[PDB]
Amino acid sequence: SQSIIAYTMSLGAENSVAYSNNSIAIPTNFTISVTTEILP
Amino acid sequence: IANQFNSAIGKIQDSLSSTASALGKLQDVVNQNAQALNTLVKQLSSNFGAISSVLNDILSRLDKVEAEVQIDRLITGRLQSLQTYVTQQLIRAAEIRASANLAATKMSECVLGQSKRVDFCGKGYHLMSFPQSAPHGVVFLHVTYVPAQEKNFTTAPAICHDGKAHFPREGVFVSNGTDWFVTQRNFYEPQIITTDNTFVSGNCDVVIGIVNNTVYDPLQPELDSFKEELDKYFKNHTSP
Amino acid sequence: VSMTKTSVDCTMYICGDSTECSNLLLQYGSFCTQLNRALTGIAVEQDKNTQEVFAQVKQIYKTPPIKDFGGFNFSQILPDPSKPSKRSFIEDLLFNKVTLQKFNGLTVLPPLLTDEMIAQYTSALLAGTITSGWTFGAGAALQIPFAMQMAYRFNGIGVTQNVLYENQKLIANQFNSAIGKIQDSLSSTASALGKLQDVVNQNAQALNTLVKQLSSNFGAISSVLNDILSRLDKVEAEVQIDRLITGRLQSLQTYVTQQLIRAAEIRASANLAATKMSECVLGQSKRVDFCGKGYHLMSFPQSAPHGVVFLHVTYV
Amino acid sequence: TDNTFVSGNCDVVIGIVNNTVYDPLQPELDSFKEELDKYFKNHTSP
Ligand SMILES: *[C@@H]1O[C@H](CO)[C@@H](O[C@@H]2O[C@H](CO)[C@@H](O[C@H]3O[C@H](CO)[C@@H](O)[C@H](O)[C@@H]3O)[C@H](O)[C@H]2NC(C)=O)[C@H](O)[C@H]1NC(C)=O
Ligand SMILES: *[C@@H]1O[C@H](CO)[C@@H](O[C@@H]2O[C@H](CO)[C@@H](O[C@H]3O[C@H](CO)[C@@H](O)[C@H](O)[C@@H]3O)[C@H](O)[C@H]2NC(C)=O)[C@H](O)[C@H]1NC(C)=O
Ligand SMILES: *[C@@H]1O[C@H](CO)[C@@H](O[C@@H]2O[C@H](CO)[C@@H](O[C@H]3O[C@H](CO)[C@@H](O)[C@H](O)[C@@H]3O)[C@H](O)[C@H]2NC(C)=O)[C@H](O)[C@H]1NC(C)=O
Ligand SMILES: *[C@@H]1O[C@H](CO[C@@H]2O[C@@H](C)[C@@H](O)[C@@H](O)[C@@H]2O)[C@@H](O[C@@H]2O[C@H](CO)[C@@H](O)[C@H](O)[C@H]2NC(C)=O)[C@H](O)[C@H]1NC(C)=O
Ligand SMILES: *[C@@H]1O[C@H](CO)[C@@H](O[C@@H]2O[C@H](CO)[C@@H](O)[C@H](O)[C@H]2NC(C)=O)[C@H](O)[C@H]1NC(C)=O
Ligand SMILES: *[C@@H]1O[C@H](CO)[C@@H](O[C@@H]2O[C@H](CO)[C@@H](O)[C@H](O)[C@H]2NC(C)=O)[C@H](O)[C@H]1NC(C)=O
Ligand SMILES: *[C@@H]1O[C@H](CO)[C@@H](O[C@@H]2O[C@H](CO)[C@@H](O)[C@H](O)[C@H]2NC(C)=O)[C@H](O)[C@H]1NC(C)=O
Ligand SMILES: *[C@@H]1O[C@H](CO)[C@@H](O)[C@H](O)[C@H]1NC(C)=O
Ligand SMILES: *[C@@H]1O[C@H](CO)[C@@H](O)[C@H](O)[C@H]1NC(C)=O
Ligand SMILES: *[C@@H]1O[C@H](CO)[C@@H](O)[C@H](O)[C@H]1NC(C)=O
Ligand SMILES: *[C@@H]1O[C@H](CO)[C@@H](O)[C@H](O)[C@H]1NC(C)=O
Repeated sequence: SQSIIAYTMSLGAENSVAYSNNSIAIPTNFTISVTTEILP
Repeated sequence: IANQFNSAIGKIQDSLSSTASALGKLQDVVNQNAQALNTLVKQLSSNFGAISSVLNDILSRLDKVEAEVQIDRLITGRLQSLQTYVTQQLIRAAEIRASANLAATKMSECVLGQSKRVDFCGKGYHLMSFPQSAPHGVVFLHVTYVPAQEKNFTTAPAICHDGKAHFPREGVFVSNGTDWFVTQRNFYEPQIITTDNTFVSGNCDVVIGIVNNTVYDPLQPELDSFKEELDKYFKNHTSP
Repeated sequence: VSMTKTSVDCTMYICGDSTECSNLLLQYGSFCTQLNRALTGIAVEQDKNTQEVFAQVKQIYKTPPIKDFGGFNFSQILPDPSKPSKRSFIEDLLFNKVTLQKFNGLTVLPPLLTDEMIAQYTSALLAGTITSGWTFGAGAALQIPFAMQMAYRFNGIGVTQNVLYENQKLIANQFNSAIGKIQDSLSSTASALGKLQDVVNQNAQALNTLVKQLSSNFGAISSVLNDILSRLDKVEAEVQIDRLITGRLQSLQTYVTQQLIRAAEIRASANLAATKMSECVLGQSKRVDFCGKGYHLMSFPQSAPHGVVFLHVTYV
Repeated sequence: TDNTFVSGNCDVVIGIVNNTVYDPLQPELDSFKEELDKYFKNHTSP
């Protein structure tokens, strides 16, 4: 019931920024994120 | 903040405890050094044209004057093999140094300091990072402030109170759609629009999109308190 | 940002329609497989490089239907939907001002990201840039009006934000005229694209040099293989043939070494371009002479054939 | 005194120059003193 699928690659989640000449989205909470990065 | 931070150090530990292949960037170095050494060993089997590839089997089958023709062969192709390898390794050495210069730069600007560079110390606003050893590598645990719960607000670039135009010292003017406030640029914590939160320049004809609201003065209730105090003492001093 | 990908069949380069040439090539062992690997290790790096330069956002941001950016007329650099390509006007110059074998086993297989996909990433980077300011580079895309984004920029260069609002009509006019000088300069000369036209000419001339070496004698009586196998006997024609195997294998090794050395410089270029994408587009760099000349306010990325082109916006 | 700030005496800073520094408290304390002064002059009449 598994098989190989082939597809055009999605660039990302598509989204529209809710812009107006008088509108702003000040953030009101945060998450401290710890992310790993690896270098030789 | 601490509970989130501790939970995030948890998540990294559980991630690398659970998954198979996050260190692929380091394993492909150790894999390439092994696989190139092995290829350099494989070439010891190549005839390169010779009757045999085993050097001693030539010397135990041919004499000093005719064996030299086969041996020159093996010397040619093995020397070609080593120059292939040493070129391939010198090229890697340039990639690994470029990687190590980036790692020193991240140690310097992310561990020994705080960086304003966007995502140079991982994808967020950089708070700090912790270095970790890994075999032939370094791993950075980058710690980052990331904005979460957004809310929309109306805003204006300036305020009018008495024909004069006001601007935030730090932060931005916001409204919930009833009342006007000033708040810092990265986290909603609104304040009453005082003359200590703001500064003034020019007049309301020039600023495109300016809006009207009262600008408060913390000297006003003080002075008002002096008034009531003074007016009482003048009412009082009518009596004697 | 990249060179072309390439694969060569080492056997079809050295030999071709001659089984006894392959029976001689096998006498030299693993080299041909190592060469093919080596160019695969370049080709994989080309899609990695292109994806690290352009894919710095995990969301496509569409530019809003109404263009009320306080007077900044981005329409020269925002995508035009009315055209068959979804390129911008300025990048449809870049796509033309740079200009551009299968018989010999050489294959020049396509990149992973197509030009219409790179156009979409540079669209989302620009569209986030003008609608969100920098916030999408750190967290969510958070809208703010463009004349307040520019006010923050001004604060960033240490200039007090009344200096924007008291001059907004002038500042947008200066900006809009300056996006004109870019347009017209790119319309005027090729000498601006030379950093790309060079790396395109150089990878082309490298393949073209590898092909012409097929005609070299290397001390064999002819480079035409069928001369050697028809006119001479099996045991002395083998001696004439090992000359061609040896010369042609050195030729391929020269091309592969040269391509690795080049690909090391293209990497360095891609890591710079990815760093300028993060620090100049997704932000406002404090670094002198990094995001162009002056004090940095913002930049706009464009696609070009195998490259990225930054419009750096600066206060002077 | 809201655009500037004060520290030490004028003998240590090589190349300092003299000028008046305005304080925005003063004319408000003054415009209160003249009003209060009037309150005193009027209040002499009862
Ligand atoms: C927008 O934000 C405003 C600030 O939070 C908010 O106004 C505030 O609303 C509270 C009630 O929720 C008022 O409470 C006081 O109201 C009178 C004042 O004389 C007293 O009778 C009450 O006991 C109480 O002290 C606040 O005074 C008021 N703040 C201001 C600055 O007026 C709005 O309601 C919010 N609007 C929206 C749409 O969210
Ligand atoms: C912001 O607040 C201001 C004060 O309430 C207000 O300014 C006032 O605007 C009106 C309309 O443009 C002007 O009306 C007068 O115009 C001329 C004289 O200038 C007369 O011939 C008219 O009969 C009328 O009296 C006011 O002069 C003007 N006052 C001030 C102090 O500027 C703004 O309109 C307000 N804007 C918003 C959007 O709230
Ligand atoms: C800047 O303003 C200063 C304050 O008014 C002023 O300092 C004053 O300078 C004079 C002359 O040097 C001093 O005069 C005294 O000098 C000696 C004693 O030290 C005596 O021989 C004199 O009779 C006299 O008493 C003032 O004492 C001095 N003020 C203070 C507080 O010491 C500067 O001269 C001004 N400079 C310029 C360039 O404007
Ligand atoms: C902030 O508001 C925008 C849109 O403006 C709002 O429009 C009404 C729905 C009402 O709430 C008004 O008071 C606001 O001014 C939001 O964008 C919309 O989001 C929905 C999903 O939630 C989406 O389906 C719509 O297409 C969006 N509309 C537009 C014009 O963009 C935005 O999500 C709000 N953001 C936050 C953080 O609250
Ligand atoms: C900010 O977000 C955090 C979580 O990221 C919120 O913390 C949670 O709060 C709820 C109750 O409101 C609890 O059920 C969760 O267990 C809490 N999580 C943690 C890690 O403590 C927090 O409430 C939010 N703060 C604001 C002001 O919105
Ligand atoms: C943005 O500026 C461009 C020009 O740089 C404007 O495009 C021109 O618009 C006029 C009127 O529609 C046309 O006659 C020209 O032929 C257009 N030129 C080009 C190159 O398209 C555009 O209209 C401006 N938009 C805004 C919102 O001001
Ligand atoms: C700042 O410099 C700009 C030009 O770079 C000046 O704007 C010009 O003003 C003259 C009239 O004085 C006009 O002829 C031009 O058409 C204007 N150009 C633009 C782009 O608007 C401006 O006057 C200067 N301002 C100050 C205060 O010196
Ligand atoms: C904001 O945009 C609306 C149209 O959407 C327009 O009517 C209004 O005048 C604009 N205001 C400013 C200050 O640009
Ligand atoms: C008047 O003021 C004095 C203090 O100055 C106080 O002792 C006195 O009781 C006051 N009397 C009245 C009638 O206010
Ligand atoms: C500045 O230079 C002049 C000489 O040209 C000198 O008289 C004066 O004392 C100097 N001022 C300072 C603050 O060094
Ligand atoms: C003078 O004082 C009386 C109260 O004694 C007050 O009603 C009046 O308004 C005052 N007039 C002025 C000019 O201050």
